Amino acid sequence: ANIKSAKKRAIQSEKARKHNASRRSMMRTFIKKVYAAIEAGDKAAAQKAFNEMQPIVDRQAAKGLIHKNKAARHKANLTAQINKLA
Amino acid sequence: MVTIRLARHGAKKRPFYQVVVADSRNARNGRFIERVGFFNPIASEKEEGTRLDLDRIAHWVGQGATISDRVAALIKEVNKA
Amino acid sequence: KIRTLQGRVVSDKMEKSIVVAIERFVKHPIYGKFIKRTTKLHVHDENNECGIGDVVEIRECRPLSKTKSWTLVRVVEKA
Amino acid sequence: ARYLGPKLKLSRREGTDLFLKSGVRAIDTKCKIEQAPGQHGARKPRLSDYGVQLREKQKVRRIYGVLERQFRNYYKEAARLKGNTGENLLALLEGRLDNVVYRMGFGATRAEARQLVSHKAIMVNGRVVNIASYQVSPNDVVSIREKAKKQSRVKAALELAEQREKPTWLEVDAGKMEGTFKRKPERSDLSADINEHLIVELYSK
RNA sequence: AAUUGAAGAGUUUGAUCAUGGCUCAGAUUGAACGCUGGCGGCAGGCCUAACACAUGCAAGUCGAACGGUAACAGGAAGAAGCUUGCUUCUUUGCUGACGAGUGGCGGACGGGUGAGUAAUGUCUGGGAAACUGCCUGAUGGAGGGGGAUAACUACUGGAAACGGUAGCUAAUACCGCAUAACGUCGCAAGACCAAAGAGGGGGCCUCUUGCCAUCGGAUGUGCCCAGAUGGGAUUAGCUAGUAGGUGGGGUAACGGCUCACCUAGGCGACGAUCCCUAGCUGGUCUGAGAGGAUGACCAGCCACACUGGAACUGAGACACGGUCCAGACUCCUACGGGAGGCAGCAGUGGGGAAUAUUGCACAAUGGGCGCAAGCCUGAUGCAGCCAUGCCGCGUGUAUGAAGAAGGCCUUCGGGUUGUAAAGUACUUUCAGCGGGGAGGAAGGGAGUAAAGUUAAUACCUUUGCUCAUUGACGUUACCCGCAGAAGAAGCACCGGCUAACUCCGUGCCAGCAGCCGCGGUAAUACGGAGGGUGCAAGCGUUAAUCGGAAUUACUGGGCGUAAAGCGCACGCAGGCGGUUUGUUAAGUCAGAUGUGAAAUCCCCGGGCUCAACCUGGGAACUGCAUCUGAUACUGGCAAG
Ligand SMILES: [Mg+2]
Ligand SMILES: [Mg+2]
Ligand SMILES: [Mg+2]
Ligand SMILES: [Mg+2]
Ligand SMILES: [Mg+2]
Ligand SMILES: [Mg+2]
Ligand SMILES: [Mg+2]
Ligand SMILES: [Mg+2]
Ligand SMILES: [Mg+2]
Ligand SMILES: [Mg+2]
Ligand SMILES: [Mg+2]
Ligand SMILES: [Mg+2]
Ligand SMILES: [Mg+2]
Ligand SMILES: [Mg+2]
Ligand SMILES: [Mg+2]
Ligand SMILES: [Mg+2]
Ligand SMILES: [Mg+2]
Ligand SMILES: [Mg+2]
Ligand SMILES: [Mg+2]
Ligand SMILES: [Mg+2]
Ligand SMILES: [Mg+2]
Ligand SMILES: [Mg+2]
Ligand SMILES: [Mg+2]
Ligand SMILES: [Mg+2]
Ligand SMILES: [Mg+2]
Ligand SMILES: [Mg+2]
Ligand SMILES: [Mg+2]
Ligand SMILES: [Mg+2]
Repeated sequence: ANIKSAKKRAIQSEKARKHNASRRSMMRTFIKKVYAAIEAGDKAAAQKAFNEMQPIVDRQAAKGLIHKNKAARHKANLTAQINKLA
Repeated sequence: MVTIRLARHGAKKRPFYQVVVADSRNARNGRFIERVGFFNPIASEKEEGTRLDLDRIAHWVGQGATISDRVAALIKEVNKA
Repeated sequence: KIRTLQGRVVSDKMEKSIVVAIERFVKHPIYGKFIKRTTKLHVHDENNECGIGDVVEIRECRPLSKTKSWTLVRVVEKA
Repeated sequence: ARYLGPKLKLSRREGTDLFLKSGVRAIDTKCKIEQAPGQHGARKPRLSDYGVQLREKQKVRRIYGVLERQFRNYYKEAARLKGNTGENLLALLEGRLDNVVYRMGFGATRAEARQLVSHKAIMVNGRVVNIASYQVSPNDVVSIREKAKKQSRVKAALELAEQREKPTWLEVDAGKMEGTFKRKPERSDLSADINEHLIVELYSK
């Protein structure tokens, strides 16, 4: 970088990339837990995983990591899959 | 945001300003939404050197548009400062 | 009203889809002769109602597939 | 940007008095007005139709002292203006400030009127105008500036204009050295010897 | 008022009429070149190498988010020569401030270029499944905690660039918890989701501002469809995520966007695929128009940023002066490894027929940040250079016969250059020199008084009122004086087309030439001169476009013999369709509504002394869509 603000921006966006990647990995892990429970056939475990995931996707949407439409999509998809199970 | 400012037209040493409503990110003489008047800083006597569509200006203002300092002074002067 | 188009079904071999030839009568920009021109549209046919040769009324909708943005309204006159 | 050469050559080529001298003497006593200039002047080789049109255009240009680009612009304006194009062209030429200064009798010739205009001796409506091609409009007042009222040129020119047909579309006061442009001249007010349709045809080719 | 609009000529022949090509007269340009060159105004100026780039500058800002204190400029606590005034002190984040750092916002704009792109583009008109920083309306919230981390300190690695380790510390940085609907998921019951402070003043209060949520506005952006938008058929077949469906995933959002499975489709002579070329538009040039040509400047859209690729951050980028990788090239190196991207503005080299200054200023307009002051701004305003264009003006004006001298021609009389010189009498624009002197400076800063706010005459906010001030251009425009015709004319042409004619020089030579042609001793055609013609601070030449060319003919042409009827026929697609009534209302026609950016063109006005230029209203944008009517004609349908 040649410009001072551009060097500072590079540092800041690297910091943010690490922070965001940690949060995004965590949220994807919880979503994957819900999907794994759905695949196993366990509704009760599926609902438990969903109740773990729901506040996480809501909060990550509130923080701007994902759009609230994406959080709504995950919630709707998993709820429809869980309900159609028994 | 939407601003009401002066686009600089006319000729060299002889400016003529069009009062435009524009997205402020556009170039001074570029893309604008609506022209709402003009200001001639060198208009002669008996010549109308300022005309402003105050109704359109108030419509855009009550809709979020900001006003540049020169245009605000012109609006005050159309009302006899 | 609702904006619609009317045309001839030229293929119904797709599941829930048809191809409609829309015809327009336009003046030639140079010679002034009125000539016939065709527009072909992939149209959504839920229930697979349409056959090759029917005349259908269609309307524009959101994209439904890569080439489909029109849906069946009704068969004005059957084949 | 001005023709500075001998004057009567132009008249002799056009075969008529262009009034390029003050008119104290007859143009016969100053040149062989009936003979075109140069070694082969006495000859009179047939003129083509193009030659006739060209000579008419040149004669009007030389009467008013207008070069070709300005004259062409005059033709374009006359064609644009509503009405008869040739009459419009003559009216535009008559509207020139140097020509009006000559027609009021402030200048002995159009070139002297042009110098009076250029050298800031002329006022239109109380304001100095030193542009020779300035278009005078009806009800305008053209005056000699106070600093220039003592010039012998101007007194002599007014004397000379006393001995010409007075234009009716103007109103001059030789005492105050003021004149008024009442109206644009009509074609009847101008010479019947000018055949402006030839100029219009020339430029329409 | 805004469509006042249309010219031919030369050349085939012994001659003619026709046909037909070639050529010329016009207008134009981002021009170049040759000859020449005074001033000003306004505009324009790398068309080639999207070649390579030395150097400077083109993006910062905020202390009213934060720890702080490098520096200063001081207010304090403590300090040496020797001018009784005084430095010099030394310390102190106390204060104004402020280097470096955290944080916020900006850096996605502005500016450049036209490589790619023949359709993810552009233009016109429709549309639905979306997001949107700053601005703005409404309603509420704005509690209570926590763990860090730069900076800094100590050590340490490397030549450098750049790092490593450990220990301190802050917030409007970060993270839980609480709270939680008119938000999200859900049929419902329910379940779940946020936040930040900071400044001014005051006998904790109040004001300002910021923070969070939701629903609106506005603006911007993403997406979809129809029509339009180059050439080539000596490119005719192209396509397997291909076309469609179902389900999962994915996106802000619809969608083969993606994947699995199923169906076997989809495109194409109304030109798919392939090949060549190309940014598109408003417009520009030309034209009577219809057209043709074109897309420089200005404005809208798009694409690109050394080449190829990628994502990250972010409201927004797959990011000109950000990141990562790879490549070519240039450079530094201690040989281990590092650094860089002018198609920002200047500028250099180079390529070229050819295209400018390494300027001044943020005064104005606008943009970023800031509560402001202000800081930044190669945007922009200006200035420099260039006759590149357009416009304006000057280079004198009278008078002057001696029709002088010379030149040139001569029939030797004279003719002409000629009122042209000279002489005489005047005028001084512009240039030069002196003085005077607008307007682009709106604001902003201080006080002041009212409100209008409060516990408050305070802070703050609106108004007025006073003060002092703000111009890069700039020796501004402009005006007034001074001296004197002085400081200011060239270029092409003169056989016909085509305005303009003769002498000497030459002898099919030298040479000219757009076409026809000219030159071989008596050349208006070559060369010089005298004379003349046309343009004129330019004039010619070349290039290039349209015109003339009705010579691709839609307007607006032909085919017996000039070029041109398939050898003849049948016939699908296609084009066309006798007559009457009804119906329809697609074509068509009428009205209206929306849209058709601004600029440009045109008409009317207005401002620069005029003009060019600038500019106010109109007209126009001949289009498209929708709605409502008409029904003669054409089309559909029904009956004849
Ligand atoms: Mg689609
Ligand atoms: Mg000129
Ligand atoms: Mg925060
Ligand atoms: Mg909570
Ligand atoms: Mg290209
Ligand atoms: Mg024509
Ligand atoms: Mg084109
Ligand atoms: Mg992101
Ligand atoms: Mg950038
Ligand atoms: Mg750069
Ligand atoms: Mg440059
Ligand atoms: Mg060179
Ligand atoms: Mg700077
Ligand atoms: Mg001033
Ligand atoms: Mg002739
Ligand atoms: Mg001879
Ligand atoms: Mg033609
Ligand atoms: Mg023919
Ligand atoms: Mg024959
Ligand atoms: Mg034949
Ligand atoms: Mg036959
Ligand atoms: Mg037959
Ligand atoms: Mg019929
Ligand atoms: Mg109709
Ligand atoms: Mg327009
Ligand atoms: Mg005027
Ligand atoms: Mg106008
Ligand atoms: Mg009928």
